[PDB]
Amino acid sequence: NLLVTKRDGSTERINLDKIHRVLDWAAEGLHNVSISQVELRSHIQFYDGIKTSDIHETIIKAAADLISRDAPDYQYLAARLAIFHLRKKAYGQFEPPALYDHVVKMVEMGKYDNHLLEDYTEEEFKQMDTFIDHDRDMTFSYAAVKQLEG
Amino acid sequence: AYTTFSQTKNDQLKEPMFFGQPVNVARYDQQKYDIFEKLIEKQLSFFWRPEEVDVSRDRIDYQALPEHEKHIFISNLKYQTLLDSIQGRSPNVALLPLISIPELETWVETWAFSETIHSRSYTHIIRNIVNDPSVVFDDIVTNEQIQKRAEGISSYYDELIEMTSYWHLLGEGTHTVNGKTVTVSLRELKKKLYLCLMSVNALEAIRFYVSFACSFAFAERELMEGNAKIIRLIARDEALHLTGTQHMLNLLRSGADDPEMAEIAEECKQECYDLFVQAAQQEKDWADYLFRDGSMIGLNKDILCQYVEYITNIRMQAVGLDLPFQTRSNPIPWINTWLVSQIDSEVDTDDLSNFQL
Amino acid sequence: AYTTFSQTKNDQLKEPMFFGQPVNVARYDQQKYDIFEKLIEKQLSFFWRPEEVDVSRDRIDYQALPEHEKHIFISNLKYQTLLDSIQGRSPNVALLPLISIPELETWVETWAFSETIHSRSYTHIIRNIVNDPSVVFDDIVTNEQIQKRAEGISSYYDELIEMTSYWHLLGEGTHTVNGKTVTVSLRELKKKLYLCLMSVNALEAIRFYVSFACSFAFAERELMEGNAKIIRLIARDEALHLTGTQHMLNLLRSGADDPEMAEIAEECKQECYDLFVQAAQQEKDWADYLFRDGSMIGLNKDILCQYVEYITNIRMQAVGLDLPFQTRSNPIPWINTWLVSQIDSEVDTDDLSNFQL
Ligand SMILES: Nc1ncnc2c1ncn2[C@H]1C[C@H](O)[C@@H](COP(=O)(O)OP(=O)(O)OP(=O)(O)O)O1
Ligand SMILES: Nc1ncnc2c1ncn2[C@H]1C[C@H](O)[C@@H](COP(=O)(O)OP(=O)(O)OP(=O)(O)O)O1
Ligand SMILES: [Mg+2]
Repeated sequence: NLLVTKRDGSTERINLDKIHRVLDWAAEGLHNVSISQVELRSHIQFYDGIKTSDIHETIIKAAADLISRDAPDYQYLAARLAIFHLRKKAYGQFEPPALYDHVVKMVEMGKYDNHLLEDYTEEEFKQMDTFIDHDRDMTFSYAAVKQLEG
Repeated sequence: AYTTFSQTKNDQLKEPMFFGQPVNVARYDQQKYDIFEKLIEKQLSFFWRPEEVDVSRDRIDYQALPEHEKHIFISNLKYQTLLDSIQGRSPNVALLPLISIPELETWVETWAFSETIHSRSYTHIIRNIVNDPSVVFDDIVTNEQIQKRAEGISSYYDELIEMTSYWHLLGEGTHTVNGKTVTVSLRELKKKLYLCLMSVNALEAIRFYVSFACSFAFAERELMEGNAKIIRLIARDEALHLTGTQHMLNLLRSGADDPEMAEIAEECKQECYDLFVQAAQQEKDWADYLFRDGSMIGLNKDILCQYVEYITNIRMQAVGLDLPFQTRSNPIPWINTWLVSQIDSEVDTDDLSNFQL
Repeated sequence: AYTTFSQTKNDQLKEPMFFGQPVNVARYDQQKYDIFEKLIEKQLSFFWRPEEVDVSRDRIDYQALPEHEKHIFISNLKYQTLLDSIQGRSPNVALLPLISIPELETWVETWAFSETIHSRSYTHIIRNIVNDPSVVFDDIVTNEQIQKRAEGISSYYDELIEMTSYWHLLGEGTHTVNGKTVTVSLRELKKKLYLCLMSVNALEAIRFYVSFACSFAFAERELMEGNAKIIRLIARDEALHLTGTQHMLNLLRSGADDPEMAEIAEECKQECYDLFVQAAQQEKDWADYLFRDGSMIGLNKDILCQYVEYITNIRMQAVGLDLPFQTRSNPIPWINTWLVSQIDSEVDTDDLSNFQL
């Protein structure tokens, strides 16, 4: 009967199936990992109004510390969980925006260099968006992803 | 005819495990198969009482559980009470009249006794988490999801006890009992024993360990920890129990004890395989019932069903049966923690001088 | 037909001790007769192991004994091994299919289990005083002076086990089994149960206590004290055991549990009297064999036979049987210690003046 606080501020009833779905996705294709281990090692302390973004960061830490010689594939489970969390932090969703739409907003915010818009045209930016393979974020290890966001 | 003290002086070391001369003198200075003497010594060393465990804090944890998790916990407790209720009396009733070596006789009696401690501890746990224990106990016999497997498990025991009575009352041969013809085959009795032990092995090595997953999954959340200490003690005995049945089954299957038995064990291989597969399917269905109203952190239908397939392959391999499920890594690795216990500053310039930069 | 888990949901508090519905669920939150629940709790608290007792000094004392005292000790030990060999398996085999309330079922298995500890302690003592235990054990079955008394006790068990199998396989009624007619009477089965419990009561409360006198007579002379330490623990259990059979017998005899049984108990009253009297004569006969080659300080044929008659009157009176021997004071009172745990210088001249010499 308790409520979790979603990323957009709204709330809904706590559903552990949401957590099972995320972990089953992150453990897909991996060998010798355990959804149950990640949930139990999280020691996640629920309370009414718990932020859903803090919940996810907990299971990333838990899966990251399970990296061992006997279970080396946790380096990919924790990485896939970390990429997922990092997509939401920057975009609010999973799919990244277009390369042009992003550079426009970022140069406008002063976070990117001004020359990106001057030296490349929108037709050129869309052509490089076809080069991008956003599925290559699924080939990182957890140590790589933490150095990326860090 | 069974006798509590057989008059014949038999060399107990040459008797078989079953169907030989009834044990007369109970001596423990020598053994034919010393595996059972070790099981006795180890079970006697594990002696524990339920009251010596603090379970008072568990009531707080139980009442704070979600409504469907009270059900998950209390259903696994009703099922546990039923299995170890059967296991309290059955090895004594079903095996003692057949045993013919003293070490196996005494082990079965120690095995059975240790099961009554489990039954007493379930009364201990129940009396400390629920308000009216009668609510839990009265549901055990009528429960639909339980009584299906309850009557199936007890049947292997009941049938072995019945054939044993005919074999003792009438002996081997074709008999007539009130008109109807009754055939008493020792080979058919040896077949009902082997099937029973197989059913008991699946009962204690698969059915209970699926239950262990439920009890210990709550403990990984630091909930029901008084229960977890008792279930941990039970799990330590349960490892001794299934080891006993494994050695019995393998000694019968390998024909070391009875040349006839090695052949009979092969005639049952398909029936025994179906026996284990049915047990594994029954527990997966039981898992489907536990999580019908929701799951919990670390355990759902998938996780528990994966452990059913995982532990079944392990148990069936130990008794020489074909693996019915795909190879799989342990889906709940956390359960294993519950089932097993300056500068040497001296310089030598001459040695350094032997150098060319 | 016996079932290890009866399908009927029955109020166990209203079932009789025996011959009711076979126990299904094993619960201990309630009892019909709480005497058996207390006996379980008390037996579990007395749990001891033989190896935790120092018996190393006993080999030296034994080898230093006179030859006829070696005979007394080792004969009383062989007889002890024989009796508790029967007692290890018999309560489990003969009573478990008949019991219909859970507290009595668990007590019988606990009772039996504690007897296997006795059987193991006899092996412990034997293996630590003699050089080849095989010589001691093999003589238990072959010695004609010993095995004679074995068949008297085992018969009451064997006959109850046989009638029980017929009552389960055929049910009550007149049957024909391979031509010959076989009548199964529940009243005759209740009669074989009551007679059996009477035989066990005389075994554990008279026969063994005669043996206790021998073990403790060596201890009063500070000899075989490691044996005496174990026998004292065994006697502490034996006091619980005979209390169980007394309570069963008295509940059956008064008809509080089963009115039909009050009738049957009266039809056996003469058989029970002769049963107890015979046991005393057999133990007096056994005493003649112990001292066939001589006596020792504090114990001879006369002394031990007086204790047989002394202890028999007490036991028979406890179950409503007539006293067969003359009244006598305890001939060995030392055994009871083993079978239980400035002058006030002030003067008043005025008071003295108020005087008349
Ligand atoms: N109802 C819920 N109760 C508990 N945990 C939840 C719930 N829904 C999602 N989670 C968990 C699963 C994820 O591992 C973690 C992050 O979820 P995520 O889907 O990124 O948050 P969200 O659903 O609030 O944002 P978005 O709108 O982007 O989906 O939160
Ligand atoms: N092809 C895929 N790529 C990435 N993630 C996937 C894919 N298929 C399934 N998933 C997983 C990732 C998420 O954990 C889950 C869906 O994420 P999300 O939109 O957050 O749903 P949710 O369970 O949080 O519901 P909601 O967001 O509506 O509350 O499914
Ligand atoms: Mg979401």
